[PDB]
Amino acid sequence: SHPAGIILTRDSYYTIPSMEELARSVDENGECIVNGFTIGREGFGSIYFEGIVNLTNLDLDSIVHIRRKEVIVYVDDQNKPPLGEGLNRPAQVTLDEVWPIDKTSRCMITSPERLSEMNYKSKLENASRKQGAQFVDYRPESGSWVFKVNHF
Ligand SMILES: [Cl-]
Ligand SMILES: [Cl-]
Ligand SMILES: [Cl-]
Ligand code: NA
Ligand code: NA
Ligand code: NA
Repeated sequence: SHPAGIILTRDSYYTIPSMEELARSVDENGECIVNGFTIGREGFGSIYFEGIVNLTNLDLDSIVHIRRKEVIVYVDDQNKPPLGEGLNRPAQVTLDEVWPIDKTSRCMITSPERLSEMNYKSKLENASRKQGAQFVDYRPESGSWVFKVNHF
C-alpha cells in the first residue's frame, strides 16, 4: 500500500541529491523533503525542480521517463497529483542531442556553424513558446535544449 523508500533502479538514471544521500535524508516524521531536486539520465537529459520538493516514497521508476528529445513525468493523467504536489510542479527540462537531421544523408547536423546559420535555436525556442513553455537555452555542443514548464 505505502512501501517505504524512493524507487529508482534503471541504468543511467540518477538524482541530485544522490539516491544514497536521499536515503539518509528522511526526517523524524518519515518524510524526505529537499530544497532543489534533479532527476537525470546520462545520455538523454535531466529535470531540475527548484524549491522545496517532497520526495517521500516516490516511485521514480514509474513516474519519470527521460527519452531521446522527450521527457514524460506521470505516464497517466489519472496518476498525477494536484498541481504543486509531487513532481507535478514547475521544472527546468534539459534534453540532450536535440540536433536536426540532414534529410539527404540522414545523419545529424552537429556543426555549430551550420546550426547557427539556420538559426536552429530559434526553431526550438518557438516550439517551446507555442507549447506554453519558456525557452532557456540551446547549447549546440551537446545539443542541449533547455526550457521551463509550469507543471507536467
Ligand atoms: Cl522516502
Ligand atoms: Cl543541467
Ligand atoms: Cl548521425
Ligand atoms: Na529500463
Ligand atoms: Na535527448
Ligand atoms: Na534542467
